[PDB]
Amino acid sequence: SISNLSMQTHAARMRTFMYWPSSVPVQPEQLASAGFYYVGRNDDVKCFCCDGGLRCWESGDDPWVEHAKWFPRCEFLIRMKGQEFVDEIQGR
Amino acid sequence: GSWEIDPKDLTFLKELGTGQFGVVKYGKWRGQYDVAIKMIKEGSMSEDEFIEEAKVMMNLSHEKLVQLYGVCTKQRPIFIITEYMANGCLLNYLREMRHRFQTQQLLEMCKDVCEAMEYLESKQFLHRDLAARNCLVNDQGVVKVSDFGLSRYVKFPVRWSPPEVLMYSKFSSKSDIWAFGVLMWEIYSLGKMPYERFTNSETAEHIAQGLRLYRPHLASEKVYTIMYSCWHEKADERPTFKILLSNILDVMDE
Ligand SMILES: [Zn+2]
Repeated sequence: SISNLSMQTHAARMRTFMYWPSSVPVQPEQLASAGFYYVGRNDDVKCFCCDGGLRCWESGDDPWVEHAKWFPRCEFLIRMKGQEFVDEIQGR
Repeated sequence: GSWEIDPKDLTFLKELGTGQFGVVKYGKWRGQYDVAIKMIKEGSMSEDEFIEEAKVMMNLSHEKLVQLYGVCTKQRPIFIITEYMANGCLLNYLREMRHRFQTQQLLEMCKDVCEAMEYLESKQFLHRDLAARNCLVNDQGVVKVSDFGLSRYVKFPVRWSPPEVLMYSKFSSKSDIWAFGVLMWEIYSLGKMPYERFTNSETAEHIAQGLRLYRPHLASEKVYTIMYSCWHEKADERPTFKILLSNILDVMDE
């Protein structure tokens, strides 16, 4: 099932990053491709499928690697990157 | 009644662990609001005492207090639905060095506890047992107070007890002040045990002899004077949470 109805599409997820900080070393295009949308508070991003919240975004981060390390049960994540990837990230 | 909740609307999600009185389970009430479900173990607390415990915790609300959402009495075990605090116990939150806490952040935690304690001070409510063990932290890092009044229901917190509570068992508003002082030490020592080298029996004796907790490496002279003022032998010379918050906010802007 889906957690947030409004953010099902990448185009809709990108619209939240209108007032996203230009300070954070993570590009919104990467986050929106990984099912994330800006909540409105500093660097808080939630998932549309698993409602997975993620903040304190540092440089040299991959929104997909963070999606698997923290939320491996995410139905969208296994659909996009595949279970083989998800198990490899969780395997460490 | 009038505070009773139908468990048909509740949806359980993750067992947070077993603590005092019962097991705590994270759930979602009405499918959208985050709730913490305390499942009171059969016969752990007194049934008659559960009447006064709930009633006093209901008609009490604060920005820095763990809000009680209600009860579920019409089934065994009896449920306590409250405000969900993601990080859980403050003691475990401090003990995890994987946060790399700043002196300004630890002082902000003291502000949060003091703000809540000043509310209980105005309501003439005594915590009777104030420590990191009875404090919870949400996802944002905000520290709130819980398990209040629960000391009179259902080993003893000797290390948080003032001399009058030890020698004569006299509870006052200044007894929680001493407990807050030891809690201020707990935060700056990062979940370290107060009077670790001494047993509970030795702790009671040494407190009466004038021994006070040392300044932790994190706390500055100003902040140590704030927690030391709480440890006055004569309770009459201990400050109030109104005076304590004043000093906390003054040192915050220094
Ligand atoms: Zn997800």
